[PDB]
Amino acid sequence: SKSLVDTVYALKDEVQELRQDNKKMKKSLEEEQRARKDLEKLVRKVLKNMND
Amino acid sequence: SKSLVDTVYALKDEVQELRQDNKKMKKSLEEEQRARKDLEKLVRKVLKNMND
Amino acid sequence: SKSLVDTVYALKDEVQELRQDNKKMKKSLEEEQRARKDLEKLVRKVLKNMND
Repeated sequence: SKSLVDTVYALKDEVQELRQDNKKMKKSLEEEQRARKDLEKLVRKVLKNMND
Repeated sequence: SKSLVDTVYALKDEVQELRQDNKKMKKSLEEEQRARKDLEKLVRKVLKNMND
Repeated sequence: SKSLVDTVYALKDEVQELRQDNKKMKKSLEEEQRARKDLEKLVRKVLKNMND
């Protein structure tokens, strides 16, 4: 059925673009962890400049 | 087909609520970046209070 | 229809594994907030060691 088949492939589309966004979300969540882990280093270097 | 058509629209539902969650996830990931970028400022102000 | 029915359940699969990933993404986004909120504490303790 034309319309029945349409909506499904319309959905395969929508779902594909969703995988896409996870991909990059997973990606920049992971950049954020790294950005802040580096911040702890800096902060820890500070603390071991006071009580040294 | 009743059940065949049901599951598809059942899926259109499920997929719509997924776009929704990306939306807000994208959203609070973005709030987190900002929250921590502000933290670097603070930390950097600290470092340029020691070696000034 | 065999193939028509296949792609739909093929899609129910794909969509289920997507909910899964949100679940854990929501999860580690939330771990990240906590990890950095703790960092502010540390940083704030620093600032209230200088101007005390």
